[PDB]
This record gives sequence, structure tokens and C-alpha cells, in this order.
Amino acid sequence: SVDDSKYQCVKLNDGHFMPVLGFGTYAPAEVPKSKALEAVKLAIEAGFHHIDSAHVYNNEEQVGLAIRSKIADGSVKREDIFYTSKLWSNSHRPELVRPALERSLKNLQLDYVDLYLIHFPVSVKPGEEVIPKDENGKILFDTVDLCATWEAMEKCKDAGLAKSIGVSNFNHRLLEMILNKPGLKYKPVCNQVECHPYFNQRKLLDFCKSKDIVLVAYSALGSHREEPWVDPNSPVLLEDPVLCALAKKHKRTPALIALRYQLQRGVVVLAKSYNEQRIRQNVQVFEFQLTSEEMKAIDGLNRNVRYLTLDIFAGPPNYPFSDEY
Ligand SMILES: NC(=O)c1ccc[n+]([C@@H]2O[C@H](COP(=O)([O-])OP(=O)(O)OC[C@H]3O[C@@H](n4cnc5c(N)ncnc54)[C@H](OP(=O)(O)O)[C@@H]3O)[C@@H](O)[C@H]2O)c1
Ligand SMILES: CC(=O)[C@H]1CC[C@H]2[C@@H]3CCC4=CC(=O)CC[C@]4(C)[C@H]3CC[C@]12C
Repeated sequence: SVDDSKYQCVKLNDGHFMPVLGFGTYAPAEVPKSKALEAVKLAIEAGFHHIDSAHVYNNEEQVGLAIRSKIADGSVKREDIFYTSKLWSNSHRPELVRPALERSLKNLQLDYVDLYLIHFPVSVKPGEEVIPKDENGKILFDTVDLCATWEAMEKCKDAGLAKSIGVSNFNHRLLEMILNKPGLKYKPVCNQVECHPYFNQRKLLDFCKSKDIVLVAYSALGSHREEPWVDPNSPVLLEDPVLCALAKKHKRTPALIALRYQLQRGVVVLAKSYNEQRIRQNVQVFEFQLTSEEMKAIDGLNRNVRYLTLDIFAGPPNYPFSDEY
């Protein structure tokens, strides 16, 4: 490694710096958790400085241990790790936001997260069930004002427990509601949403840019494809023939093309892998560049394919994916 003390970062609207390539940690239920531990250690070792998890992924104990293990063995300093967690929808009530963050931190054994996000804007009833249901099997939705959720998030930042705060799965209207909030103290630094060449989010992205909100792309390689979350007949992004042709031309891979596309359009990009080789491969995103004509060809792949509809949460007004953007 010629110089691993530096790496590519973007300045967020609160003055903190976010590494532009993030390691995704979600794995399907059939995968055991010891795997998350090793994969995060490998990611750190490969040069990932941004690590994305969430309370609901049920891996934070493992992800935390991997981070502390790599600090303790001298590979990395805490300040050169950007760690994201997320507030699950059964803790949107403002009184529960801080306890949920403290709980993440306790599982992690870290003093702070770098970023805390409202994970999804549809609230469900508080309690131990992450998806609470009634006698008829219907989800018990909760009526919570997310402005009040945001205010509690602001207090977490002021207490130092989250260096930065942001949102996920917010649409144009929901972001406006937060930006116009009475007494707003901190804008969200980011909106983490699904983004890839079949769903390139240009309209939402331009809106985010106009407000200096960074868009953070998940499922940027086409998603984990885990049923029932993702339909098995959705097209497989990484078999796209334009992506494959650019990959061959560049002597890279479809995945790397998909990742590089996001970097060049100003998006911070996540990439999940629990495989040694693919983990290292994904860091190659910084070793080549796409021309304007290649970026235009990738822009032309847009085709309204949303892998993660999360339509179990459809119905309430805060369900984000029924508006155009
Ligand atoms: N905020 C939200 O609602 C939300 C939703 C989804 C995800 N996320 C975050 O974003 C992350 C990423 O999204 P995602 O999990 O949907 O998946 P993703 O990153 O789009 O895609 C990852 C899949 O691609 C594979 N892969 C990785 N690198 C590859 C390469 N070089 N070549 C070929 N295949 C490769 C992985 O398999 P191998 O593992 O076997 O390599 C994995 O199955 C999550 O883990 C999570 O942290 C957030
Ligand atoms: C990572 C991801 O796409 C998110 C979207 C919806 C989330 C799921 C919501 C339902 C759920 C309930 C559980 O008890 C385990 C976690 C799961 C299985 C969640 C895993 C994280 C999911 C799958």
C-alpha cells in the first residue's frame, strides 16, 4: 500500500467527512453472524473506512467487535472508521430514540456512531416485536410525527452519541417536511436510498444536491435478492449487457462499473460482500475512471426497477415509494 493513511471522503453539511465507499453488512437470515465479524475485518483490511449497519440487521455485536478488534491490533484508528447505525421503526416515538441509540452503542461497545439514520419513515408500534401484528396478521402501524423523531435525533447529536444524523428511504415530500421543520437545528446529512443503474434516482438525487444532502446508495449492486423482500424475477443488475461490455473494455467487473458510476455522479456508494475476493475487488473502484460517453450509456439503463419496495409498509401516508420521487 503506497499511502493508506489517506482515502476519498466527502464533506457533509455539518462539517464531518464521509468516506465515499461504504461496506454493507446486511446478510440474509440463513447466514450465521460469525460471518459478519470476519467480513468486517476483511473490509477494514482491504481499505474500507465506512461501515453501514442497523439495529434491525441483528449484527451490531459482531460488527462492533470487528471494528474494535481492528483498532486494538493497530490496523486502524477510531477516527478513521465511519460507522453508521439506524433507528428501527418501533422506536420513532421521540421518547424511544435515544434509548434505541444507547442500545446499539451497548451492543457495539462503542461510545458513538458516526452516523445515525431514521431507517424507514413508516412507524410501527413500540415493543419487542420489530414488526408488530394484530390478531388478523395486520401490521400495527403507529401515528408518529417524524419532526418529533428528528428532534430527538438532534439531541443525540448534541449529546455526542451520533456525530452526524440523517435519514433513509425518504422521498421528496418527507425530506421537505424535515427541512421546513420549526426550530430545525441540523439538516440531515444524507438520504440513504436504493440506487443503481436500473433505478438511478436522478430526480431525488438532484433534489438532495440542491440542499447539500448526500445521497447514499444501497443495493448499488442489485441487492441481496432475498425473498420475500425482493422478487426473484426482477432483472439481475449485474448481468446487464452494457455493464458487462464496459467491464470487459476496462478489464474490470460489472460490479465495479456500477460502483464507479455512483462515485462519478456525486453519490456515496455502499457495497455488501462477505467474500474475501469481492471485498477486495470492490475497493478497485478508485483505480479507474469512466468517460462521459460511458456515464451517458449507464444513465440510459434507467428502467424503474425498484428491488426493495418494502410494501409490507404501504398504506400510511409516510410510505415513501408511491410518490413519483
Ligand atoms: N437503508 C436500507 O433500507 C437498506 C436496505 C438495503 C441495504 N442497505 C445497506 O446497504 C447495503 C448494500 O445493499 P444490499 O445488501 O442490498 O446489496 P448490494 O450491495 O447491492 O449487493 C450485494 C450482493 O452482491 C454481491 N457482490 C458483492 N460484490 C460483488 C462483486 N464484486 N461481484 C459480484 N457480486 C458481488 C454480494 O455477494 P457476496 O456477498 O457473496 O459477495 C451480495 O449478494 C446493505 O448490506 C446495508 O448495509 C440499506
Ligand atoms: C436489509 C433490508 O433490505 C431490510 C428491509 C426490510 C428488513 C426486514 C424487516 C423484517 C425483519 C424482521 C425480523 O425479525 C428480522 C429482520 C427482518 C428480516 C428485516 C431485515 C432487514 C430488512 C430485510
